[PDB]
Amino acid sequence: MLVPKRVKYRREFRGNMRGRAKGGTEVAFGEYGLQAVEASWITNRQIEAARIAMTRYMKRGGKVWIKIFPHKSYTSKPIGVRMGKGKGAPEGWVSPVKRGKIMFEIAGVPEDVAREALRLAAHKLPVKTKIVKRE
Amino acid sequence: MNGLVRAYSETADKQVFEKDMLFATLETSVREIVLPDNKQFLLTDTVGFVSKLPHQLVKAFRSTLEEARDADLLIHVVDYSDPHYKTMMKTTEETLKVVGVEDVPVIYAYNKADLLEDEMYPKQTGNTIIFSAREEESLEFLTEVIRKELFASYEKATFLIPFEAGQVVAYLNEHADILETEYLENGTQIVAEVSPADLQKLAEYQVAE
Amino acid sequence: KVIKEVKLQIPAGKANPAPPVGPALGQAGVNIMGFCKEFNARTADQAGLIIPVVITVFEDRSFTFITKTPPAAVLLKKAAKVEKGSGEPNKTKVASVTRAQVQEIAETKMPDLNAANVESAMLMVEGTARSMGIT
Amino acid sequence: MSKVLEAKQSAVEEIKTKLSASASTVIVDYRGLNVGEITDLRKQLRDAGIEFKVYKNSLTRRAVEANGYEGLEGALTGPNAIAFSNEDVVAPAKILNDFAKDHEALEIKAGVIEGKVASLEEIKALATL
Amino acid sequence: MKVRPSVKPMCEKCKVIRRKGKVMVICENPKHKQKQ
RNA sequence: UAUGUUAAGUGGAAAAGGAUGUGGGGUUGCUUAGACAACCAGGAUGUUGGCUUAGAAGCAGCCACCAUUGAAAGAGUGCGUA
Ligand SMILES: [Mg+2]
Ligand SMILES: [Zn+2]
Repeated sequence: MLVPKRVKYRREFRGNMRGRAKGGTEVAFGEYGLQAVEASWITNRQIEAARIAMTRYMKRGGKVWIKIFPHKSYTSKPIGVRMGKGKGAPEGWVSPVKRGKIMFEIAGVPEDVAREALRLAAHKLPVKTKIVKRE
Repeated sequence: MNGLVRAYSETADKQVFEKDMLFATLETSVREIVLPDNKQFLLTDTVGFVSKLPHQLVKAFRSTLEEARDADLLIHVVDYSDPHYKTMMKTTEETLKVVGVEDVPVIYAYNKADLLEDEMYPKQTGNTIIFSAREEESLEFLTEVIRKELFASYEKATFLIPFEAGQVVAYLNEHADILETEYLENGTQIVAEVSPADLQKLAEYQVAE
Repeated sequence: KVIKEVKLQIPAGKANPAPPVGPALGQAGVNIMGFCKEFNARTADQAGLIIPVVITVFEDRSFTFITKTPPAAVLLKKAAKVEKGSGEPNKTKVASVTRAQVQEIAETKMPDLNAANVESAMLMVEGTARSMGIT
Repeated sequence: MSKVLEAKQSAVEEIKTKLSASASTVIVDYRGLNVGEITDLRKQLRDAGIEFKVYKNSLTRRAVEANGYEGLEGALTGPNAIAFSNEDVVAPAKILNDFAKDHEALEIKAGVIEGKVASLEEIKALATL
Repeated sequence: MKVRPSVKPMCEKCKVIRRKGKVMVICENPKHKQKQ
């Protein structure tokens, strides 16, 4: 699973996800891509599952791109611990995706199997998506 | 199991896992085997075992060893290239007794006999086999071993199928090993071997010489 | 007359009580004389190879032995000199036949085939020639 | 439409020239008959050059509109297979009657022998002679 | 009959209709009958 | 008061997902030289194409998938016979 090799600080703020995507709002590498319509956090587990289900249908033919990466980390507390006494220990890694950001790319396959592969990927992500193509 | 399936199964695309990691297969899979003489049986694989397995987990595998619990022929694949093979074999028997598999015809099959230098495989002594499961001779050898063990009531009996009545020529080709067939003016003459169920199912068609 | 006229192609000349000469007329009381000797009598000079014979049976047992022509299936074997047909078709050719050899076979069967144009009728042999794979 | 009309227009005039060139034009109702049954008559007529054809009803009447036909207005109905006979008018006329006795499905009534549209009653005399 | 919120055709002979104000699939194969 | 929408008591509770509910715009094929739907008729010949099979004739499986009568008919779209 995609994790950073090392980080400067182990703890980070939750942040916010308001506004349009700063960059990457268009397809540049492949010819089809999944575009987010809403905004939500995407963990690294959902990136992996949406990728195996995406290359398995393509039978390992053609190249896919991952346009997002889980830079930020989040923490959690055990059950039975009261509030306070510091901060929790990190658990996973997330990538806050604002609306209008392409998350995947497809090239090297015909029209029929490009849309179907993207369709199976979208069902594993918690955001409402749309299949978009280049020009 | 993969070698046997590739050898005989119609759906040869249907394969099984195969890797060197501990506990590669954790779920049982059933496959249907069709020997060339039109004989049918099933072949199942199970998860493996290790020494001093916790007793909590054997209670859970009591379910996963149901297929071997109610079986007809067992094969106890013992490695023959690891010096502690005697210990591993015996451990297998104690684990099986814990599950509740007993009074079962066991056929031992020592594998990996290619690695051992200057050994005669395939062979057979008592109920013990020496073979490597990567060649087209050991596999077929074990197939006629299973043929000897399972099917031993397939007595031969001639038949005279009425010429008009079809659907019996076809049945006595996919459920028997037809030795010879003949054509007469009053029907067709069939000589083959069938299960004792068929001796009473189709008793009238037989004709005595 | 002729209650049933199920066509029964069989091994003409050396006919035997085989399924090709069996259940085809086995519902109409086919006799060995009316199945083997009847074809043997008709195929005096047509014996040796297998040629079709269409028969008709009335309410009373009637042997209407009408042997068909030496079809292009047997003809394609002698012209191409292949005992076993080449199933490879376009993948490969087991053998080949002379271009003039096909004309002799086509000319012989020309009266049987209902094609006004002899040149067109020779083109139909190419499909039979391509059917066996070997030219 | 332009592709459709051009093909339709060209084919329509072909019948009119053929009808003008034909010394006797006939048709029979090809309904309830074997595919090869007509072929038996067609093959015999093929050696005599009396082959026929069938087209759409609207196109069939288009040629007759401008081919000097004044009695074929009511003949553009049902399964129409116009037969052109410019070489042997008597032979094609008796060809139809030969199959009509053998097969009752062929009640040929169209007749343009000598360019004149004889009625279905007078066609039978033409068919039998 | 399969009662699920995701009724959709499975084969080429399936058909989608509406009876009593709900979506259902009727097919010649009885295993394909679904209702929402 | 004027112009429209809803048939769900939605109005007056709640998502991913599913759908020939309904109204409004756009892009288009075919058609009175006759469009879709129905009814009538046809729907064939070499030929049971080759290989494999006890058995493979369009329809167990793989290979090219022709010419012929004709305006149409596929070396056959689904049933069925071992
Ligand atoms: Mg395993
Ligand atoms: Zn269905």
